[PDB]
Amino acid sequence: KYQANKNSNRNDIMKSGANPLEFYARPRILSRYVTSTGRIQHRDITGLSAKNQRRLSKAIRRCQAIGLM
Amino acid sequence: ESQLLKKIDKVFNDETEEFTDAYDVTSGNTTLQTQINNAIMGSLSNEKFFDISLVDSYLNKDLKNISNKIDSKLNPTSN
Amino acid sequence: ASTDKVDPVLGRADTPFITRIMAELKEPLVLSKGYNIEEVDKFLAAIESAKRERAELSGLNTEVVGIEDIEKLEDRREAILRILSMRNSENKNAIKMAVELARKEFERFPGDTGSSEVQAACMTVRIQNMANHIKEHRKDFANTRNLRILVQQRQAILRYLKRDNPEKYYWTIQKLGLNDAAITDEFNMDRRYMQDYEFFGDKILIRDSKKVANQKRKEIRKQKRATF
Amino acid sequence: YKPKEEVVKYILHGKFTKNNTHLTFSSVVEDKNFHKNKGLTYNDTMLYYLNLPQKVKISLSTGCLGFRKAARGEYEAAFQTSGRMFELIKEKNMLNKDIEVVMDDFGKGRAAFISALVGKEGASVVKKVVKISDATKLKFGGVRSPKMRRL
Amino acid sequence: MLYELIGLVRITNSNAPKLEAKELSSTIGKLIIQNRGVVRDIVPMGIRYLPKIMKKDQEKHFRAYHFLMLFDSSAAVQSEILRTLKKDPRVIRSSIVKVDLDKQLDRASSLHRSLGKKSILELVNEDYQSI
Amino acid sequence: LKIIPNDTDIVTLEKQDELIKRRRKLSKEVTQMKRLKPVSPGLRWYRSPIYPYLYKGRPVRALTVVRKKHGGRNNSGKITVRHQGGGHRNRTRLIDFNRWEGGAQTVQRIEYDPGRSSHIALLKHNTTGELSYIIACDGLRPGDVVESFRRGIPQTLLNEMGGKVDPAILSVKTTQRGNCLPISMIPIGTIIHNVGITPVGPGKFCRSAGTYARVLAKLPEKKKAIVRLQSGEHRYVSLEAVATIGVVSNIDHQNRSLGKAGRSRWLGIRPTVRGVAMNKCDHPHGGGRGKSKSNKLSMSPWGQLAKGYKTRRGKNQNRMKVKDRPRGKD
Amino acid sequence: RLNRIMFENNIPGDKRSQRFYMKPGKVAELKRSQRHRKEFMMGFKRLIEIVKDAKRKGY
Amino acid sequence: DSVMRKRKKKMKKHKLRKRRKREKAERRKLSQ
Amino acid sequence: EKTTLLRDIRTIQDALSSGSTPKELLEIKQRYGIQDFSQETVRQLLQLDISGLEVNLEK
RNA sequence: AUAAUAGUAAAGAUGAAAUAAUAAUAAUAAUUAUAAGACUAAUAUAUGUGAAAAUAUUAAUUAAAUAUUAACUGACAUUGAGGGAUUAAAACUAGAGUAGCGAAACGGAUUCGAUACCCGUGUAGUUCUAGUAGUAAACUAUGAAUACAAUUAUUUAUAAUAUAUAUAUAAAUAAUAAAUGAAAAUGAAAGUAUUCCACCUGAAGAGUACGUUAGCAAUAAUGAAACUCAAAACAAUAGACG
Ligand SMILES: [Mg+2]
Ligand SMILES: [Mg+2]
Ligand SMILES: [Mg+2]
Ligand SMILES: [Mg+2]
Ligand SMILES: [Mg+2]
Ligand SMILES: [Mg+2]
Ligand SMILES: [Mg+2]
Ligand SMILES: [Mg+2]
Ligand SMILES: [Mg+2]
Ligand SMILES: [Mg+2]
Ligand SMILES: [Mg+2]
Ligand SMILES: [Mg+2]
Ligand SMILES: [Mg+2]
Ligand SMILES: [Mg+2]
Ligand SMILES: [Mg+2]
Ligand SMILES: [Mg+2]
Ligand SMILES: [Mg+2]
Ligand SMILES: [Mg+2]
Ligand SMILES: [Mg+2]
Ligand SMILES: [Mg+2]
Ligand SMILES: [Mg+2]
Ligand SMILES: [Mg+2]
Ligand SMILES: [Mg+2]
Ligand SMILES: [Mg+2]
Ligand SMILES: [Mg+2]
Ligand SMILES: [Mg+2]
Ligand SMILES: [Mg+2]
Ligand SMILES: [Mg+2]
Ligand SMILES: [Mg+2]
Ligand SMILES: [Mg+2]
Repeated sequence: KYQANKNSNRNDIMKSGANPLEFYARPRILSRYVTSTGRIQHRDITGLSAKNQRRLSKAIRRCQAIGLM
Repeated sequence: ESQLLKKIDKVFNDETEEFTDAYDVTSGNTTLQTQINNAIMGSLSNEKFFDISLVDSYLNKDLKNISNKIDSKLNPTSN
Repeated sequence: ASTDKVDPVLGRADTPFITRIMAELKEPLVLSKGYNIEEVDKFLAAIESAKRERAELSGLNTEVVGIEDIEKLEDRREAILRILSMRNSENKNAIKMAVELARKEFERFPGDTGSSEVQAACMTVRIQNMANHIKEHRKDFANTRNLRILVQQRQAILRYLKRDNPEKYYWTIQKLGLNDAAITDEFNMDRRYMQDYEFFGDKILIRDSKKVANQKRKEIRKQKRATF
Repeated sequence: YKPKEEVVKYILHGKFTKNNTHLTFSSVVEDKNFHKNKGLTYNDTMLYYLNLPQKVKISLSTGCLGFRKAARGEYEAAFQTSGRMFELIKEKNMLNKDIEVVMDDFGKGRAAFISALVGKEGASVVKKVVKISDATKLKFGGVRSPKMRRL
Repeated sequence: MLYELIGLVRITNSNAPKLEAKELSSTIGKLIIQNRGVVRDIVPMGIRYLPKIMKKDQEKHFRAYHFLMLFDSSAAVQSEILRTLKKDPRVIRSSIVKVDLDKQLDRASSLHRSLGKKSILELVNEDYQSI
Repeated sequence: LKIIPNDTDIVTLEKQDELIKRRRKLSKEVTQMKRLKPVSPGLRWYRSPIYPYLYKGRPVRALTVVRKKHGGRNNSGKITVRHQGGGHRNRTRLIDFNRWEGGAQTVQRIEYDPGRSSHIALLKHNTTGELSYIIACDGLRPGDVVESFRRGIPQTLLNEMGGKVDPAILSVKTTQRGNCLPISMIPIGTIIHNVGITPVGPGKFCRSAGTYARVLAKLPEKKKAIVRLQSGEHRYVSLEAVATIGVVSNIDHQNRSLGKAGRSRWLGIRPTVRGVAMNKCDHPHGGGRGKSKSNKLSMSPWGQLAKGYKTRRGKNQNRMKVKDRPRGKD
Repeated sequence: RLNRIMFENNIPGDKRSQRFYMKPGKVAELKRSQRHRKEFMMGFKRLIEIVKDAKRKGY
Repeated sequence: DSVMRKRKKKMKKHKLRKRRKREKAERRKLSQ
Repeated sequence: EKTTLLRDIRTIQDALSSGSTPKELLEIKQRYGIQDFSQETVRQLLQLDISGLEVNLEK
């Protein structure tokens, strides 16, 4: 019932403090915040702040535009 | 163009390493050591990347003043 | 008709002060972020001297790698200069430098940034910039509104200056290129103005079918015939 | 060097619409003198190996089993046509190579298709499937769809 | 203005896959330097296949060599560089992103700054002292 | 007292970017209609596009010939084409449809040619200086540089290796308006004009004002190409046939409005008399008391149906024809 | 596993929605209503958890 | 106002529009 | 001009150290009105203005 | 929508059915490949931003934007009649464009009828570029500014006790005490006050009629009186109905 994934809390780069937009050329890192099909998880799932989520989605969508992801 | 061609040859040399972004590193102490050395030892810094204090000492004669002071105690005064 | 017409937005054409500031912003070797060429060059020379004699004195036992090519050091210098060159930066920096110059040329004493004349000079620089922008983005209605507001604010401060210190008021408005009417009449940047002063050099508004204007024009231009 | 064609895989594709269902069966085929030919380039040849051609062998809809008008799209009709498809695979004896399965839409026939596949009906065919996936079509914007229905 | 360019270059004549990246980088670097500009750094990313079979000018593509140039120049030059890249058949895709400079004059490429190293000075000091 | 910042220091390409923006503005620019005050009833519906960049002087005499007026009459002296007659004295201009020579040529001016509907462009070769006339495309203005590659890519680039085929700068050197190339080296989908039929023949199709065609397909094995013409017809053409990039100038020529019969008379158009107004011995529609069409199917004076009757029919049809024109679809 | 993938990617509901067109205003109102209902359900879950805990501890 | 009160005016405008549609020729003749 | 401050300082330093004292030394002597050459002369020539503000702030 | 292939007699639309689709390469299902003209999945809450209309596919150039202290100016401010600018759909005049959707129009069906709800073919529109016009349930049905009034929760930025996430400010959103109110409710206002600017004096006639101004045109602004009546409305209660 209380199975909480705190390993993700410890090991997540985004919640560390780094700027999500700084990773726009890292499809490997960004792929850990998208579904199998490529959709972006909601904030309730990702756990990121509002600012971090907006920057992360912004970076992801950009990566898609450039074609690296 | 000389720098351009030299750096291009070095980078696209096969023997040179190439970052694939497939692995990850295990985890700044050297940078902190440089900064703290420049923070405390000031104009006496021997590090490659000195700070503005060295130029300030030059324009103030502080370095030359101290150098002649110590040298005058050493060779003339035999101390 | 025989009086003088001054644009409330741009003022008299070819104002010496405005053209001089624009020329200053477009000189051979100008840098951004407040780096003057003489200071940067002599600072780099000081850096080289610093390293030279520091290595020589601390390393009386010769441990120095060697002397570096003067051409290589000049390459470093040109690198810095290309980084900091003004014409390689934004126009934000240009407006900032122009505002600095205007402040120093209108301040009553070193450090006066709140005097009405200095305020007016800074808003004049900003108005020039936004007018240049609108002239290429004529549909930018938000920025047109901002420009209108800024021009009206300049009018407000200049009216206060007229009410407080008339001498400085006249001095400043004449130096800028604005006349007392352009400072003391209603203004809206309407299509009427924007066509009369040819903001884009094109027609913007149409007249009603009533031809009374041409009627009076010709009835007063009948001088060639037997009228007066 | 002369052209020759041999089948490498097979693909079974099902589109389950709201009014009807379609099952198609195809063979992924490959030539082995194509690479023997000289002068080719690695990019071209391997692009071909990612885009092998396919030929349709069996193709049947629900109408071949006597279902007409409203009966075309329904659970039992899909079950029957799927069973007939599997009997066709068995009888034309193309079960030796590997099989793949793909499904395109979410009509009433979706459940029936795989119920037949994993039931006693498709017991023989299921033994050769290794990849199961869906390839439904969606719009990231796209063209406007018809208006609301005011039923 | 500092600009970060990410570029994908076609791979042909597999004998020298990096030859085309080399040539294109040389050309754009010459453009930048002759246009009163300075390339900050060029770093390759390696041979990597594309997420999808990507098509340009009726030519299929599956893999492309990736490279990243951080260079300082003006808006006009930036534009022309972008238009030349878009024109060039040697490039499949490319993008330029402005690297802000109001806070710091020295900014490392997005890749190192993602690693956590925020300055070319940091990189060079690490190379000199650690290695 | 004089003060001006003369330190332009424009970077090598910044001039190119500046002129690119200027080209964009001049392409955005539009053309207006001349409308005179209707002090007379004949001026009320007289509209004509005005191009302020056109050249007001005379043409080069060495490139013109006097245009002989026939009046619609053939070598027997009888009217064979009606409604054609007196008009303003004119000279025909020897304009080039082949563009064999090659090399770079600068457009000196753009002129009105009364013998056609499109404007014409005077050219001067950069190396030899010979003058020539060609059809001006839409964006052509005095000052531009054009070239023809009908002979082929030049040795100047082949030996220099800079613009040779290996880096494939030829694509961007080709798909630019004004120049002339074979369909073989024109890419698919390009809007072209002055299309030929044969590898050695002049440009024949898509030659009037505002007209263009599109390259739809290439067939190297059959040495052929499929082009869609302004009629909407897909047609086979020789793959090594001529074609120029860009639409033909004077797009607005169709919005012009002659305001009076005298203007048609000047242009050389005599009145047209309807068949119904005639007598039965004349046009079949003739006869009948009052206005009457006589229950006669609309037809020419010589008994040929004038509504939908395909005139080119039977064995003698177009051998080079993939698809017919819309024919009422539009 | 296929069923779970499509359910979690909301492929079926998306396909049902895209069949017909809806006005942007109606789309917005539907989005707001659905978000409110989900928010309310989460809050109700929390309150019920509090009730269960209080019962377990004797309140 | 309430939807009822709005309908009472909606009918007004509908009748006005029918009016202006049916008096088209007369209005044209009067206005030349 | 055909020369720069960095190379000029290099030339004067080389003259001070080795003692060559060529025609270029005289040229730069009139270029900066420096009748004599020494480390003090170099430092004085390259003096910065920031020191003045520092001292004034201290005062 | 085009062509290639291979494969067959159906498919595709309906609550259920029929018109415009289909075996003569021969249709839907399938894989390639060549095109176009709209829109922009998830993130996402319109959170935030903008004066409002509006705004969430990628870069760029330009144009302003938030908080602290530093200095400066020195009441330069609020409101704002007349005016001015912007103003969603739908409209209209010119170019291009027209895939999908779709007023009208013609046919299917359903009906006692069905000038409709359902289905087919689809014009004008919807798109871009120039412009004209200035209204919508243009709504928070709530004009702006200033000084104040009792409490809880969350998120936001910045400020440190100091071992470190425990501490301080303000901002927004939710629920309330007072207060107000016809009540529903509002709750930093629809409370306590102060200065302005736009409106209201019963329905109905009527935003109609006649001038007038403006627009290419639709149409917009301004806007009246006869003859009638004791009517006409809002909140909240019980119910009876679905
Ligand atoms: Mg003001
Ligand atoms: Mg059904
Ligand atoms: Mg339809
Ligand atoms: Mg005729
Ligand atoms: Mg004629
Ligand atoms: Mg006629
Ligand atoms: Mg006639
Ligand atoms: Mg007669
Ligand atoms: Mg006869
Ligand atoms: Mg008759
Ligand atoms: Mg009311
Ligand atoms: Mg199909
Ligand atoms: Mg989205
Ligand atoms: Mg909000
Ligand atoms: Mg006032
Ligand atoms: Mg007003
Ligand atoms: Mg809308
Ligand atoms: Mg139109
Ligand atoms: Mg319909
Ligand atoms: Mg308007
Ligand atoms: Mg109205
Ligand atoms: Mg209203
Ligand atoms: Mg609302
Ligand atoms: Mg307000
Ligand atoms: Mg205000
Ligand atoms: Mg109360
Ligand atoms: Mg009250
Ligand atoms: Mg009240
Ligand atoms: Mg009205
Ligand atoms: Mg009520």
